[PDB]
This record gives sequence, C-alpha cells and structure tokens, in this order.
Amino acid sequence: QKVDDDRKHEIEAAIVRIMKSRKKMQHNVLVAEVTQQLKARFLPSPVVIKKRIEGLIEREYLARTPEDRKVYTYVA
Amino acid sequence: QINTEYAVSLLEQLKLFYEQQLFTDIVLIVEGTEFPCHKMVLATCSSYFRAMFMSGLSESKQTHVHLRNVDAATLQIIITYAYTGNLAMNDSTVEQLYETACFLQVEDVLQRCREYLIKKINAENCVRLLSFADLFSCEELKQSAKRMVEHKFTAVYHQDAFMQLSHDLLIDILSSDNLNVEKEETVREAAMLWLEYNTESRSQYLSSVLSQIRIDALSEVTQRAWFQGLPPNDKSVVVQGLYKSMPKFFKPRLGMTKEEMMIFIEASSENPCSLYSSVCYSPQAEKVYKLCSPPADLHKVGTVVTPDNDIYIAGGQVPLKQTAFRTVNCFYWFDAQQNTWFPKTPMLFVRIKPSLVCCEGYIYAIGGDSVGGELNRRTVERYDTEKDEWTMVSPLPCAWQWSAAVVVHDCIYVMTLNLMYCYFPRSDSWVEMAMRQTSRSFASAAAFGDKIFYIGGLGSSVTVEIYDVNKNEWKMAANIPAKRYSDPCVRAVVISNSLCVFMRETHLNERAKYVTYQYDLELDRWSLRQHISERVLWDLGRDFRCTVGKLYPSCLEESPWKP
Repeated sequence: QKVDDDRKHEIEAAIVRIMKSRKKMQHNVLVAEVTQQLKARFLPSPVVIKKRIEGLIEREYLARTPEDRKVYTYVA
Repeated sequence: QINTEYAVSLLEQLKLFYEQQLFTDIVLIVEGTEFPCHKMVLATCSSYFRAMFMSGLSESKQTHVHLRNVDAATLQIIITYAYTGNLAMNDSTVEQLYETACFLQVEDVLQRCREYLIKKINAENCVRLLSFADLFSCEELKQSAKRMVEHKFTAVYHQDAFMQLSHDLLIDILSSDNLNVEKEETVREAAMLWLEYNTESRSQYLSSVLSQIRIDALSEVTQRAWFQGLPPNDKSVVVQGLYKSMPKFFKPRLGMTKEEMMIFIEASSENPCSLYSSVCYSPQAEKVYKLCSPPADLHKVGTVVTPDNDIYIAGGQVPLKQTAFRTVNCFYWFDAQQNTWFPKTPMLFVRIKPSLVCCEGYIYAIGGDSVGGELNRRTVERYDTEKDEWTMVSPLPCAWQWSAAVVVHDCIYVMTLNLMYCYFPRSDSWVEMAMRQTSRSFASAAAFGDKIFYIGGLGSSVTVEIYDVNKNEWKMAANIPAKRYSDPCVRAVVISNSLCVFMRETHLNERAKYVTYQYDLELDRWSLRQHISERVLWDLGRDFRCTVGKLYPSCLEESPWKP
C-alpha cells in the first residue's frame, strides 16, 4: 500500500512538472509521454493513471476539463 | 489599336441595357427561370448561340427558347461574364461551370476554368478530376491528372472514386511507366480490389487488366482468390488464365528506382554561364547527377522534404532588372519525374533564407528576414497542402537571425545562437526550452529519432551539442576529428537510419576535399562511412544547402563535367 501511494504521487508530480511546459492532449496523447518517462521506473498501470488524471478536475491548476482538450489551462 | 475607352463605354452601356431590360428580344427559359438577354452578346461569347440563331432553324424567329440540361446559376454567371467580363470562380461550382461551358462551347470561360482546375489539382480530388477530364475531352487536364493521379494515388491508393472508373482509364493508369510505388505488389492488390468491386461487370476486363501487370504476380498468389470470386461453372476464365501468362515478360517499373540521395542547391556553377546551379550526390551510385536550375535562378531559398518525399522551395530573391537583387515571396514545387519546378501559391511576405519544416502535412517557414521588420519581426506562417493556402501561426516570442529549425515529436523546434523554443501545433503556443552553454551560429541541425543534433556553429567548427528532447537537456558528445589549419563546412543530415555528416574541408593552399562520416550514436564517435573522390564531385561553394530525399536516376541526367 505504501509503494502504491508512492507510485500515486510519482505519477502526479511528474504530470504536474512536465505538462506545464508541454502541449495538450485530446484523448490519449500525453499519457504515452508520461508512461515513456516512467518506463524505466515501473509498469504504466493504464487504469490507475487514467483514474487518477481525472481527479484533478475538481479545482484549479490545470483542471483538464473533459470538455476542452484542444488547449489546456497552462496557467498556474 | 482599338480605342479601349470606347470599348469599355460600349460594354458598360450594354451591361446597363441588360440590367434594365431595354433591347432584349430573346429570353432563355431554363427550369422556369426567365433570362432576358440579347442575341449579339450570346453570339460573340458562345459558339453555340451563333449556331442557335444564325442557322435558319425554328428558333431563328422564335422569341422563347427552352434551353434544357443546364443550370440556372451556371447560366446566370455565364451571361453576366458575357455582359461584363467578370468570372467569379469559387472552389465548388467549377465542375458545373465546365459542364455548361462545354455544352455551350464558350472558349474563354473554358480556358479560364481549365486554368483554375490546373491550379486546383491536389490529392483528394485527383481521381475525380481525372474522371472529369475523361468525360469531357481536355488533353491538358488529362495529362496533368495522369501525372498527379499516378504519383499521389500510387502513394495512397485509397480513394473512393477510384472504384467508379472507366476500363480504358484504368488500363492507361496501370500500364503507364510513371507510377510511383516502392513495390510492384501494391498496384497488384489495388487492381484486385478494383476488380472485386463487382463480379460479372469486371470479368471481361479481368483478361485485360492482368495483361498490363508483370507476370511476376500473375503466377503467384491472387490467382486462386479470383477463382473464389469466379462466377460458377465458368470454364472460359480459369483455363484461360492458366495458359495465358506466356507473354508480357517481367519488366521492372520506374517507381522502384528511388534512392536515398543528398540534394544540393545553389552549388558553384560548373560553367560560369549562370551564377549558381543545383547538383545532387549519390551515396550508392557514387556519381553526381545534375538538377534543374531554381526557378528564375532563385537564390537564398530554403528546402524541405516531407515524409511523403516531396520537395518544396519558398522565399528567395531574384536579381532585379554591380549589385541588384529584389526579394520575392514566390513558392514552387519540384516534380520528381518531369525535372521541373511547378509554381504554387505564393506566400504573403518575402523571405531570405527561410527555414522550411514539414509537420502534420503543413509546411512551416520560420523567419527568413521578412520585409515587414515590425514589432512582430518574428512572425512565422504555415502552408496548407490540402487547400493550397497559407495561414499565420503563433509568432516566435524572440526575434532571431540565421536560425535553423527541425521537427521532432510532432512539434517545431527552432534553434538560435543560444536559445530554443518549441512550438505546439495543437495549442498554437511557444514553450521555453533548455539553454545552450555555447554561443554558436550559422549551423544546421538534423532530427534523427527523438534527438536534436546541433552540429557546428560560429568558419564553423567541430563542436557538437546533442539535445535529448525527452530529457530536455543539452549535452556534449565529442568533437569531429578533422585536419589542422582547415575550415570544415559541416552539414547535418539523416541517411540510412543513421546520423551522417557531409563535411567539406579545405587546407592551406589546397583545394576543397569532400568526405562524409558516420557518427556512432552509442559510441559517440564519427566513423568513416565513405570518402567522396574528387574525380566525380567538384567544388560547390559556401552558401549551399543539403537535404535528405529520394530521386529517380532514370529521369535525371548525369552532369558532364571534368573531374
């Protein structure tokens, strides 16, 4: 459980550190990049990352609206 | 000469008469729409109305003619062109415009729409335009469609209109020696899928379509598949094709003659007749094939090779009609077979040494010493290969001079002396990238895989700074082992799935020497791949550019020049 939470923060920190200076995704564009960056770390765990990326929509700092995908909120 | 003032006065008075309906005597009845007009204007414009009125038939004295098999809008635009000379041609109604022009036999509008269609030919309407040119006899359109259809379709072979084509047209297309295919099997399966579009409507053409393809695939697979689709108990086709493939000895096509070659532009004119010329080096044939001169000796231009292996030229300057040069925003496309530069839609602003980069089917020209030079002196603009038009993109935040750009991971990476910015086509924005630790300019970069290799910079040097796109970090690898007291001219390029370098070096009181090296990606070392003998390649100059592309040695000719 502890290492699962470790992976949970490891993916979120990477996605908030990298995607602030990159482009946006439509359906499954940036997930490939985030899995490649963590390819040497552990398994991609597609279901876990898919379930966790959609939890940040509840507030600011790149809410990643399931509506607008063309351009993301590159604001802070 | 004829007084133009009286001519235009007469034309505008006649158009006023047409709008006001004073001297109209004949009315065109088309699908219940009244078209009051005159006989003189119709006779002067169309060659059918001159045979409709001055013929002595029943319509000579009749004042009401029911013109059928025509369109109201097309007739209206033809009449208004005949009355004022303005032909507003859009991108949709040109088909019916040509139909009605051919029906009415009007030469001027026919020529105008023929020119518009010769300009509008592209990939997504190639087969439709070829079918249209087959329906109505038009040799110029037919030939242009032949060439463009051959190339683009043999690249794509997926158009829906290809199924609905006449037998003679397909026989001409398949049997031609201008098809561009990396293999002879894709045309085979294209013919098979076209034949299987019907069952009995194509049986008679089955004996003819196989007569144009080489017998190398007329005895292998895709013969039992036709037997599966054969009509039942038909014994006139199986035994026919069983003993039929005796003639038509296998002859290699022309599309399988593309080789990875280094295209050079603005080379030193062997004979000083012209200021510069264009040549090409053959990494496999070890020869130097000549290339067609740039359009109107267009100097200071940029090159790009799309993933579809297409060459384009943008920007440049022409000597104005001693130093004399004027910059023009003309755009051109190179024909891989006809060995000529076909003009295309010009840009909006003129450029000098533009960086042409292809991405997502769009041609990106970043910078290039624009004539504007305003607040946004860093405005970049993309080109649409589908609509044949140019569209502005997000401007570069910083104004840079003597820069290079590459495309990696579906993004535009433009490099300057020390800064780098990545453009996101999806969001149309620029993001700050890593900063180089060395101030170098007048260099070129080659995109190999997911890495950017900035080679050389300032003559140039052997400094190499490798940028990991995924790790966002600039790092040094090594320095190219060259000669002392020498000025090498480095050229980064990708060839044979490896990063090679075209470096020409010159010693003191010695002529330039040509040699290329293969850089080991894992070993961080430049290995001698091949040495270019001076017996075939002569001096090219300093402002010459190199690019990676494929060309046909058969269509091109060897350059006659002494070693």
